[PDB]
Amino acid sequence: TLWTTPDPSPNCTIDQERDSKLTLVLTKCGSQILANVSLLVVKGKFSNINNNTNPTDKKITVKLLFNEKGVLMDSSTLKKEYWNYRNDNSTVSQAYDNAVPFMPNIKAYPKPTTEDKKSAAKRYIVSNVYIGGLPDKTVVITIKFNAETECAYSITFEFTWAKTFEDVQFDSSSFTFSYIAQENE
Amino acid sequence: TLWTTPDPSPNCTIDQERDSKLTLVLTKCGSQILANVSLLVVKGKFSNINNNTNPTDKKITVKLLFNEKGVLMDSSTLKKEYWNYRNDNSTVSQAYDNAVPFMPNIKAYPEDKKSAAKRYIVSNVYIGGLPDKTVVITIKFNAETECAYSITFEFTWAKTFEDVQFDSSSFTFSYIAQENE
Amino acid sequence: LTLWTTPDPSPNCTIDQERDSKLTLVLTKCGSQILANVSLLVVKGKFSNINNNTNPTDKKITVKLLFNEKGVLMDSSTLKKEYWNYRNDNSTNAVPFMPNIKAYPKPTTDTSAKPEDKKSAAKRYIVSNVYIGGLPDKTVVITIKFNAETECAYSITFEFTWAKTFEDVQFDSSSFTFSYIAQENEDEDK
Repeated sequence: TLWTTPDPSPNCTIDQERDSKLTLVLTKCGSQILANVSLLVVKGKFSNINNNTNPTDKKITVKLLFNEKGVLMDSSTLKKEYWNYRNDNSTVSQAYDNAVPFMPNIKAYPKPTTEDKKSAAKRYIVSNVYIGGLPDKTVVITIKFNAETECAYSITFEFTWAKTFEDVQFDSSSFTFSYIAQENE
Repeated sequence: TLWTTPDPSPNCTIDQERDSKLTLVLTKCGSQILANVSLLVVKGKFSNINNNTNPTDKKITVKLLFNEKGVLMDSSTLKKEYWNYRNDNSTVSQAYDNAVPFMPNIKAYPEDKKSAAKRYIVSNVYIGGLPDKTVVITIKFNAETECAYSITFEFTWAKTFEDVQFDSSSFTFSYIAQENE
Repeated sequence: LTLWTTPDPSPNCTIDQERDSKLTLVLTKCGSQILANVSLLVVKGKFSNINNNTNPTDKKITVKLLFNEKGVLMDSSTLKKEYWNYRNDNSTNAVPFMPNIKAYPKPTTDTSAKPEDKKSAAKRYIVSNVYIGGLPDKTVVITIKFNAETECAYSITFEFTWAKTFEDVQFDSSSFTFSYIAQENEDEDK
């Protein structure tokens, strides 16, 4: 298991710096990865969403980008702080993370470098997640795997709302999901 | 593995006593908890939902409250009896036993101000696995007083159902654990 | 404790035409629960450019996976047998990856009329929404019924359904995760 230790330490920079708290838990079920994501926006643009005085403010992306060794790159709007393995020994204080088996699968979700035949959607997840747990504030979570340039691997969260919000913090309800990938030989 | 035996023997007090049967499965892949929930109401208020006569009949909550030992309370709207390790051990009691690594994380669950929706899961289930009969399942982790931990199933619908047995499709979810033992 | 399609598989499904379509399903077995993940791409065929302006009734596609006593896949299935197993080659127990029969029993008209239903009608269903090339514009209902088919020991039955009248669309649905409950019962019953 490799996570954003389930405490707050702002660690993620959408509009302003340390902006926000994304709690993302990855847990390695052999072949498949089981993943949980809340996102809480402390300060910044999306601490007050208003689409009367900022209509366009209808979408936030937040990006994790990884190595050959699947370590988190700066070009990620997530900070390498408080992003490690937890084993019951204070491993998360260390940060020697070289965690390639937790990585979206190349064979499943390759880089999108385009007979005429290949899968647009295989590497998308798209559902709905709810602000404050309030069913009126319908938000479209979209998850993309290994879709970004400059990286071996790349998980992309991207929330999107059509209904115009009127002085709304971006707190999102948690979201469970799975992808695959590991070491190949 | 820690479950309400996948077969039906009623265990739930909505409206009437033993009203209905809840199917819930807690499997623990390490520090994360993968869970299944279906719900069939067999006698009473929800057994023939008619909102063309009894409108307010539009919501159903079912709570499980927990101890330091991770044990179910009398204050929980599901019955104690068959709640344990799956088949083999299922009779032998879970009491003296802790069940704390199945308990939702207590640290997990515009200022230093906290999250409102961190301890929510909010989506759609379907009565009959019919698209038309849209329900909205709302879970809420560790949000009940007078208890060490809490898991809280809320099922709402906007559509006025004419003669209908609440009979929820299976829904799948995770939540962060806490696995000292 | 993992059983799949290849993450990047060769056309492994007949829907419309022979070798029609390409189903990436991954079942991983977390103890007493099967974590699952399913994409569908349709390469050639009818559902490679669905055009609901010309064929209104083309608004469903069904993929069934009928199993054995021993959890082996069946000619009857719409998923071809060649590619399957976990990432080694012989073949198969394959049962411990099988939807539990007490939860999702085979549907028999031998059912008590005292209001104690052994299961619900829908307990075995899992109904939600996937999107065709992640474009939210294109809503797709996914529908998994468990053990719902006859002439088999155990079943899995992805049905895909769309309301909206597409034009020239190639059925390529977003990945969907779900769980079902596991059969794996220790033959020895104390």
